[PDB]
Amino acid sequence: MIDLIVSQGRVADRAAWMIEGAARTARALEERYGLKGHYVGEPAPHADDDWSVALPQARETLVAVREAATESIKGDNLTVLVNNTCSVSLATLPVVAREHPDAVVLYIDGHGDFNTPETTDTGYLGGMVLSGACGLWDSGHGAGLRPEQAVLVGSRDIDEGERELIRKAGVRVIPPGEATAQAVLDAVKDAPVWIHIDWDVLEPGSIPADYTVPDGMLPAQIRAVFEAIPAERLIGVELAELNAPADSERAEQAVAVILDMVAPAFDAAAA
Ligand SMILES: [Mg+2]
Ligand SMILES: [Mn+2]
Ligand SMILES: [Mn+2]
Repeated sequence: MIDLIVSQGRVADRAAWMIEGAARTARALEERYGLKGHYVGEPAPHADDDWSVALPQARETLVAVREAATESIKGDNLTVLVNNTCSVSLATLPVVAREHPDAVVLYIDGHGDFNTPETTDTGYLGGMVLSGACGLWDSGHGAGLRPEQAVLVGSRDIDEGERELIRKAGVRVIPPGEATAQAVLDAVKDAPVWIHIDWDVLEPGSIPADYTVPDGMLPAQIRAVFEAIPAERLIGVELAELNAPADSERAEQAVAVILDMVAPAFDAAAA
């Protein structure tokens, strides 16, 4: 079975429509799979605040997501989190690492999200998520994910300083052109798997651009990963950072593509 948890509280959001994009994604999954999501948190406007301000503002939402994710992970369902921002995972990844200390996290993102308070150029909490879960800095929500068990998938054009933090910590990076389903399967070895996706991993627009080599990952590559992870080894999936307004045609088209990508894994868990 699938347990759907949806964040609707601000967690450092700097984009206007990621809370709405999460809501629309959750609605599409509810309709397709016959689920009702557990919605957590109260919306608030986006702002360009420092992580040191945004993080305590998000405490209530993050604690409530932690509690819901803990309950889902303790059972025997596929835990699906539809999150406004990657920063929600500061609460979920420590739970995953505690409950499944052998799990590999596939952190699928166009960015590394591996900055610390000392290295961030923008102050953005969302750029500090994977490093916080791995304990390079203290988010107040725990850590415990071993960097040797974290794999960045689809990341590219990483700042040279952040890239060396990643390398020093032992986090592997599989860029889009190397991120075939088999390359990802080979990186997880015999471990159970947690998948975290930031949609900025995807190549922008043009749908299939037949004569251009993409810089990002294509939807078919994401779908292939979901097809390749065995259902009995998939712990959970987080879907984050769809910036699409409510009631827009854009959100309708985006969620259709999302449903296509996740279907292999979600269909198997529903069955
Ligand atoms: Mg390789
Ligand atoms: Mn991200
Ligand atoms: Mn990103």
